[PDB]
Amino acid sequence: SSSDRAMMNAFKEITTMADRINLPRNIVDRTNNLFKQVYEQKSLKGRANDAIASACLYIACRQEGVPRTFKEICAVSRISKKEIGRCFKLILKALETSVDLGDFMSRFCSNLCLPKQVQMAATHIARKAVELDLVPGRSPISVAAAAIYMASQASAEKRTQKEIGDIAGVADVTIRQSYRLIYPRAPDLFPTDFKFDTPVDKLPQL
Repeated sequence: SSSDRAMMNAFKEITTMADRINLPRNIVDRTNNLFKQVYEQKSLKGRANDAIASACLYIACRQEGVPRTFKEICAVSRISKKEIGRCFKLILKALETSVDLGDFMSRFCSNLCLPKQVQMAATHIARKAVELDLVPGRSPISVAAAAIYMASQASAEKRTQKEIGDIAGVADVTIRQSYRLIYPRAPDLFPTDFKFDTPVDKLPQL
């Protein structure tokens, strides 16, 4: 097959490159698997198979802790460091469909075991806080942490500064600080319909 001949040739290239830099079979096996996985997918269309394989070899190396390869790989490859590099970044994008946007709200609340309504209110708070410029020059993760703390403390599913800090990967002081900024406008920040377990007035002062 035209798709299979491309693969047979790419695996041939992977092996001839791997022996050229004395790499073990596990590295070769990982590279082939990684190649099959990515070589035909959106971004890598039009991109040379030779370059895809080279970038896949570097990835497999990085992954299994064989270091200081980037320059060494491009040397054993017939492709430029520029194309191998471009291929490499595209492959990471393909292998990593996890990152940051309230993307954090979705993640942190799942990590904190928080209801849809709590998550929704905390997202609403965090978003409105930005809209009203209550939190300028503030880490969006510190804002989200404070928004989660505020919403969770107003709901039955109350969460502590410590645990929010643990999940957000932020220091407790940062949550406190960001919370201190949104605390004054808390009644305006909550969604209208929100059903309070603890009234907006009797919310914790930090």
